[PDB]
Amino acid sequence: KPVNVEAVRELAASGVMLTSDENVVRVEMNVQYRVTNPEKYLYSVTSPDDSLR
Amino acid sequence: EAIYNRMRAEREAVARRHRSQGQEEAEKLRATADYEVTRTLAEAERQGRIMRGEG
Repeated sequence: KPVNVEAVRELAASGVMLTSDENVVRVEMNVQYRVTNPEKYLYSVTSPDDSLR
Repeated sequence: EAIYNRMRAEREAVARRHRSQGQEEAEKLRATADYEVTRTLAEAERQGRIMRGEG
């Protein structure tokens, strides 16, 4: 089973959020991650990318 | 919708405050300009009255 260790993977998480002072903000975020020790990536959690999202 | 209305209203409050301050300053400036105009006209009328009295 091949795992793309070296490539940098990207993830986008956005949503309408509630602030502390009862206010509402439209917020987006980007997260860039790598994968190491592929045995953990393959035999720990089903669909690790979705879990990370 | 209630939250959106609350935020929109609290921003419109600041907008209204700025506009009201501007209008109040404008009114004060107009009032003092009118006072200066009246003062100049009254002084000129007084000088004219003195001159007519001499005549």
